Amino acid sequence: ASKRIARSSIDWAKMAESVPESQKAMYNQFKAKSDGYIRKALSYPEQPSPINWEHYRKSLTNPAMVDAFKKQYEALKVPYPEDKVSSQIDAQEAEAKKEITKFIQESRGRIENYKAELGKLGQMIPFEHMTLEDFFEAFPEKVLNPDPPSPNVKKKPFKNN
Amino acid sequence: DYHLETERAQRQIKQKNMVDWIVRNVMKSITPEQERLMLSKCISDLKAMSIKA
Repeated sequence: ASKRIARSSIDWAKMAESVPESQKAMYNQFKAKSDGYIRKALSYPEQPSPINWEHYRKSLTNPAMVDAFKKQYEALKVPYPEDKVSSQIDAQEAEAKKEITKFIQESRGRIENYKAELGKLGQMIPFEHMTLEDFFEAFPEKVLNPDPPSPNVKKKPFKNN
Repeated sequence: DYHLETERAQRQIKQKNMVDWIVRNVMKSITPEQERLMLSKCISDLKAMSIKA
């Protein structure tokens, strides 16, 4: 065989284009630990050495033992090992799908907010033609009667003590 | 490999004791009449070589 052990893999090229290095440094483990499961996959084929039964027939006076061992070898076939991690991986995949849907929704909301802010700043009156009240309408911090005052109403003339 | 080694060891042991028993029986196989016959045959072979000059 050697199909899904020796001559298959997953494309890591698209994997490295998203990971933010220190945020996803476990990918350095994931590309390496799975490579260990590739390194043992370099070994371990289905049939590592076919048995030359003719050689044992020639090398033994009684070839009935060779025929019996050949019949016992052909009568035994090992199947694929049992799996119990498939349901766990499917559950993790479903939880990932829910979290990705939530994160996409939050990204859509943030994109809509950023596009609204960009459009509002594009549509603002330029500062050359801006009266001091249109500036205070577009920037509603202003300076009010129930507000921390100063003769130089600045970003740090009050409190800060 | 175990079956091959076991059969080869038994064959080697069988060959060794067969050879030793053959040597012992050949040393026990000599009779004076056959000794005289072999001596006469050796003399005849020596005379035949004497003819071939």
